[PDB]
Amino acid sequence: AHFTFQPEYGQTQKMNLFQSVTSALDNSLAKDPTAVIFGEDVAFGGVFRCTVGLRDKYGKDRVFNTPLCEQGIVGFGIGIAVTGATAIAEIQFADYIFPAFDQIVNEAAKYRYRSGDLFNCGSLTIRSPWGCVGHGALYHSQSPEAFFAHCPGIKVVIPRSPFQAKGLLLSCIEDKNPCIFFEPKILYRAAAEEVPIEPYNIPLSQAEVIQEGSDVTLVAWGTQVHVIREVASMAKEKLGVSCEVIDLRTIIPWDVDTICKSVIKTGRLLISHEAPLTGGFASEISSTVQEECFLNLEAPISRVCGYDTPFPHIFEPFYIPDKWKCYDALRKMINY
Amino acid sequence: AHFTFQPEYGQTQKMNLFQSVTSALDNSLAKDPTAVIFGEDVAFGGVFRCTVGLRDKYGKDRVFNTPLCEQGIVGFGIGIAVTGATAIAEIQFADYIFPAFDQIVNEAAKYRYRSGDLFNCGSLTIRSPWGCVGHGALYHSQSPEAFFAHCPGIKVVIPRSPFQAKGLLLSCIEDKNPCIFFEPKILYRAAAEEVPIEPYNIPLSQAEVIQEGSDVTLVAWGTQVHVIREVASMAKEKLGVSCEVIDLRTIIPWDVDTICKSVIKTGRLLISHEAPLTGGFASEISSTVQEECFLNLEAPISRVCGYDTPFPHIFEPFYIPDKWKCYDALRKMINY
Amino acid sequence: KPQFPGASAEFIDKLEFIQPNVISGIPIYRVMDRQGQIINPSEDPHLPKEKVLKLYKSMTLLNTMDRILYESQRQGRISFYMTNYGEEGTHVGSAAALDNTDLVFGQYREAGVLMYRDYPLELFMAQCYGNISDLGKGRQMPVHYGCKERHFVTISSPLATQIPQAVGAAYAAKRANANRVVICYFGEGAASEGDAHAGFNFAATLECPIIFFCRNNGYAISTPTSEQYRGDGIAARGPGYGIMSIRVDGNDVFAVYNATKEARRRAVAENQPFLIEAMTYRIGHHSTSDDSSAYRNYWDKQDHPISRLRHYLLSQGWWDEEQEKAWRKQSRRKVMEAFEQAERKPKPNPNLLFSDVYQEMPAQLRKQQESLARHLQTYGEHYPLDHFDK
Amino acid sequence: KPQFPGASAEFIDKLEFIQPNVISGIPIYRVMDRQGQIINPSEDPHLPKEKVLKLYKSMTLLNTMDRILYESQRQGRISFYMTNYGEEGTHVGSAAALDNTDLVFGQYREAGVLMYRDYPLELFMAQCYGNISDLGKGRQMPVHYGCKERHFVTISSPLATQIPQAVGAAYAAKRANANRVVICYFGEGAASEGDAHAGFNFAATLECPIIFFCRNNGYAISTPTSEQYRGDGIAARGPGYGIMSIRVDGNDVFAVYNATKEARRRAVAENQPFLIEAMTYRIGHHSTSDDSSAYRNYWDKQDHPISRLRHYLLSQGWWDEEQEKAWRKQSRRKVMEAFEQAERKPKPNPNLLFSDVYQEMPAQLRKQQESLARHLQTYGEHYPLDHFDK
Ligand SMILES: Cc1ncc(C[n+]2c([C-](O)c3ccccc3)sc(CCOP(=O)(O)OP(=O)(O)O)c2C)c(N)n1
Ligand SMILES: Cc1ncc(C[n+]2c([C-](O)c3ccccc3)sc(CCOP(=O)(O)OP(=O)(O)O)c2C)c(N)n1
Ligand SMILES: [Cl-]
Ligand SMILES: [Cl-]
Ligand SMILES: [Cl-]
Ligand SMILES: [Cl-]
Ligand SMILES: [K+]
Ligand SMILES: [K+]
Ligand SMILES: [K+]
Ligand SMILES: [K+]
Ligand SMILES: [Mn+2]
Ligand SMILES: [Mn+2]
Repeated sequence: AHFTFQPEYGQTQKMNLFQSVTSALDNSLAKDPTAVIFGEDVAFGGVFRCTVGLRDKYGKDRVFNTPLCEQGIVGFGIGIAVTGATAIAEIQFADYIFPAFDQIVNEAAKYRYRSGDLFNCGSLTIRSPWGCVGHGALYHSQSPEAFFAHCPGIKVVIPRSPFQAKGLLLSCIEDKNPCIFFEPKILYRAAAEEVPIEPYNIPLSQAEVIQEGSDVTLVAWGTQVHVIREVASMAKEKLGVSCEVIDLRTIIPWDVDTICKSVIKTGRLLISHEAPLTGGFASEISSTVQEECFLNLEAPISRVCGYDTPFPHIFEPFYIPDKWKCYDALRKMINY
Repeated sequence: AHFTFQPEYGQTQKMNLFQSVTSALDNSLAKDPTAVIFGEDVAFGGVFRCTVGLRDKYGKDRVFNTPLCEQGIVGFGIGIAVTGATAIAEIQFADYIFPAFDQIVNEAAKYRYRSGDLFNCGSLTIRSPWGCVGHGALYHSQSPEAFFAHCPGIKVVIPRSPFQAKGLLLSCIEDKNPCIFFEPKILYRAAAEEVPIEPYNIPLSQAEVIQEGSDVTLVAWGTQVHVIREVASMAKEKLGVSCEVIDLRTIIPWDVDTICKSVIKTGRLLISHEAPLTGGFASEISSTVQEECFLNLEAPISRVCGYDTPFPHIFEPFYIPDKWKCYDALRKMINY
Repeated sequence: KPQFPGASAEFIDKLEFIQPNVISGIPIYRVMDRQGQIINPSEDPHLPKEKVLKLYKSMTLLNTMDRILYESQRQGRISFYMTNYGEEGTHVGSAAALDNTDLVFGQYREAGVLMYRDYPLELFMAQCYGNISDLGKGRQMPVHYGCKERHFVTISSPLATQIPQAVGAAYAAKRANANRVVICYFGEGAASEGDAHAGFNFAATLECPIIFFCRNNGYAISTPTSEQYRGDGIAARGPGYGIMSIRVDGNDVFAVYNATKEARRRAVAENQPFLIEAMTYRIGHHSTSDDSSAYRNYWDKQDHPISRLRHYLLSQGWWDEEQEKAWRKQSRRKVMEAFEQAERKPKPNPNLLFSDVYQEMPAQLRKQQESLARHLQTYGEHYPLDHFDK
Repeated sequence: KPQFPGASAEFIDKLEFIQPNVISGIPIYRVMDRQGQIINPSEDPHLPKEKVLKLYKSMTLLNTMDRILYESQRQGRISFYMTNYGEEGTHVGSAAALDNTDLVFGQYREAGVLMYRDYPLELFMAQCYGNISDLGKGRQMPVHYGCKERHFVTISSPLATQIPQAVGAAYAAKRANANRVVICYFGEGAASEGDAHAGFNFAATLECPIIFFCRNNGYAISTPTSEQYRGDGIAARGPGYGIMSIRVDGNDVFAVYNATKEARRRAVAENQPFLIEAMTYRIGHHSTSDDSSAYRNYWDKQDHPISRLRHYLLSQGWWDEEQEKAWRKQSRRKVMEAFEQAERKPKPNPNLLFSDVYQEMPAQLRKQQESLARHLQTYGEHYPLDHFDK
């Protein structure tokens, strides 16, 4: 593996990330009698086991399979939500969210605005496996968040761990705006830690500083947070460099203030993500930070991203923005 | 109107922008017997008259209406192009390109890569009306280029005038990669100038410096080029400030070198576009320029863009990044 | 004998392709002839006088409003308009067969359903003018109506997107034990979209109480149906998805009513979808941006839903020329009163461009709103401020 | 008498919904029984011995390769695999009825069509291994085969996208006066996508020489057809679009052949689409990532296409146990020879991650390629370099 995972609220149990998602969905159906979960192959527990046991517990009318049609899954979910009921739609891989792009962008995101708040689909959440998995190639590896970041009216949220995933998913489910929640699939079984059994929330539009530091700010989300945590360790050890490590968590609306506050302190910023460089979300963070922290910047902001190609099968190890690529970019930024 | 249009290759005639598109399409069908043009309502000449006379001239098998289904128009066009024939698909408003987003992003863009160049759809061009029109509201005003900019394998091209539109459209048609050509519809009748009757090309991935200047670089595309040309005039007159005015022309792959060369000279950059700020293409230009021209930048790079909302009907005059908004941002950037 | 999971069928030992019946398609259900005469007494719904008068008055008040607003657009007073000419019977015949609280999703050419549900003239005109009375806050193009109080979901321009949405709202109603049906209107061009195939199939497999109502008016802008499909219209598609289907004369308000009323009764009882294809003809231009003579009446003069209904009223002794003349004057007056009021109202405060993007206003969007306010403070003489509230 | 542009039909004066016939659906065309016996002599294609032996050998060489590659995946030697068990008759019966140069679009479970067209074992295995011999340059997941020389368009994972693409390639062939047909294979789950409705309707209205071939194998991963649709399968959808349609026993190579051969003849002659739904049963897991016992044989033991074909060969005197034993050994040897070669080949140069994104390589993408090369110069000890060419 290219990463290493490392691990107030009542009793906890050790959960991997798929189990934390099941736990969030179970808590939601238990407390909200209107909530349903639907999509391809969810009834038997899903292709990644995220819905195991829920149809038996809550009933076939609340956890059910749809026909194989993503534009329909999202349009159907908007309509459930227009009536006020919680609709938790699954899209089987984020790579297959594109047939539903018109329903997300032209419809879900715009529903409240265009009606003057006469109608809305706030009670819709779309959850989808995301990011690279070692051998997923072009259509089981994608990270589509920058496509959605350019659409006002939706929220886009990505967790880095089991504890984070349950708390952020419950916040998505309960938020009054249509939300896309992307689950890093390479963590579904790998990442396991203590997770509260009872429901809890983590706020949206709020980054988390997971390690304080004074020389450079590193920003990432999803599995790539674990990559930059290791990069921070490598920098301390090899270079005597103190890195502030930040998980962005929500892509939009994003926490501009936490990132700028960090860069005002450190003077230096590196952003990293698996998605391609050009048009990726690091470009929005980099310009904004340049706009707000111009006087504090000691070096150009660095973006260490996937290359501008489709996601390859056999060349995956050469494609991803791994710890060596991030480390080397950091070293040059420190030397600048 | 919020803008003013201002106006080697053999005989020319005065053409507005819809007529320049017809002229490009006529020249293409004349010299390429494989070429066809299809989409909703193209047979009678189209809802914006871009195909008037072409079915009578070239035949009903070459200029024809499809059923009302954009995912089908694009998938059909990819298949024509897989056989080597030129396929010129129309999408009736860019706002309705989203049903075809999966065919563009997961299929057209990836077709050559994923087959090892055994198959391709290089001979596909998709042309679509684009940008604000005074009263188009949410679904007849959109500028979707930043959605496509994050997709390696397609080219995205936007002209500012009749002369530019014919030369860039012929380059799109003849390029060996799937291309999206966005036609600013507010210029279809408004902008008229001399246009060569016979075919000619303008290169893709090449910006044009339309006015040299020494104090600030201004970058835009489509109708917004005319806005920043006026802003340049306002700055010279009111502030004694010399602006270099650049039309980007191709969104991807974009001309990084021309923009950086200009900013190395001027020290200051303002980018403007109608599309929403967050995730818009100005963010890619701003970070890249910061990365390449860090030492030359005297002030933060400015982005003057549409607000992060859907495109409104009655509030259009308050929404667009007009000459006063760009001028004011420039004035502050000069004062910095 | 065949054992395959995917179909229930017998074997056949000879090769035989199944041919579509397109020349002799699904017949068109009719109740009254073009002279307003009931053809088959067993099919007469015998609707009471006051209700048949409401069908008629709704159609003609809509027609009066369409004529005035089309003119207003031609003068540049509103930015866009779409008329309902020729299709007024499909709207009122169907709406009269619904429960008041049944949820409606539409396309854009169904304003008679809101008129039947007593949507105020002031609110149709507020939306077209984008004025302070518009509950849509001036944000959408004209004719993009919506009303939460009358269960009419806001119209949006992207075609067919409401089809799978309507199915989800119907699934939710089933769960809620609502005893409510959802109706979803769309045209024949919209039915070519992938979202129509999504909604039809989901409604059948998830067993939803929804009526799909297709207005087949022969054209989708410039495209005749011969370039839209090659099967027997939209009705012949329903059975393929396992949907009970019917085709009606959409210029016969009673055929439309009967089919809708029976579809509603069975959809709610049985939790199953129904499809009605109402055959009609688009008398108007597609919109104010269309000059339809560029690509194409008998219909206006010889088969019009309003004329057919007027002849029925006369046959019962329920209308006459004196009444016709009085109502024409009163309807023009009511429409002109609302029109004048709408034109004199200001537009909403420009701050409303920023609300309702999300339920709350994110801090970075508030920053943009503040930036506009600062901008207008310095440069406001360059903006149409005196037309906007506050 | 009705005058409406959108349909050709008579009036009806009584209200009658059209009911779908789902319990008695479109019958399943059969030629030979489960014991390899011809049921109706008039339907026997009387294919010559060498061709029937090629159908049989193709199916069993595919089956041999599937068993070995599935095992290779379980061991971690390739990253993914999908078998063809139970569906081998649909692939070879159809491919044998095509012209060699007819263009094929598929889904991922049609490898027998390439095997029939003599695609080399070395190239199936190069693609699954991502090695230097793969003309796909190692870029896609295993089983995403393509061959320009044998007119088999590269497979892609997104379901149904090839359906409207195949229609466009068929329109182009019509224009080119090709005398060629396009065939487009997809499963019953894929047929629920909006792109299937797009392709079916376009092929009918634009009059394209295309066969739509649906493998209905009862499941789409875990989803049974009862949750996929509620009409009479996929065949009953065709006539709604004006497409000539048929349902066949997909475990009968001769029924599949006859239907494909006649559909090809008529599609090319008439420029009209045909739809064949082949009823079959997915014997394998969906893929190596699926354990199908989590959601569900008679089929493997009592109705298998390979067994049925083997019984036919015996009846003609065209096969025996000695031949069976020899071919089983020879096919295992051929597959094992290619397997060993594939495992020993290196992977392609990592530079190939950057080519063919566009035809040319844009300067900014070259800059990225150079950046990788610099990176590997310093940090290459941290990468699996000794496995990659150059
Ligand atoms: C997804 C998509 N694609 C294209 C359009 C453009 N457009 C429309 C479009 O631009 C539009 C829609 C609403 C208001 C203003 C403009 S309408 C239309 C033709 C629809 O034909 P129909 O379904 O038969 O109904 P009608 O009652 O009018 O006969 C088209 C093509 C569209 N609105 N949405
Ligand atoms: C647009 C989209 N949505 C979902 C998937 C996931 N996926 C698939 C997917 O992830 C996949 C596809 C190819 C290789 C590896 C993985 S396959 C599938 C089930 C298709 O059922 P079918 O059409 O009846 O064919 P079969 O012969 O297998 O019975 C699904 C659901 C998909 N590939 N594309
Ligand atoms: Cl996976
Ligand atoms: Cl317009
Ligand atoms: Cl002015
Ligand atoms: Cl290592
Ligand atoms: K939500
Ligand atoms: K091209
Ligand atoms: K709509
Ligand atoms: K595909
Ligand atoms: Mn129509
Ligand atoms: Mn299947």
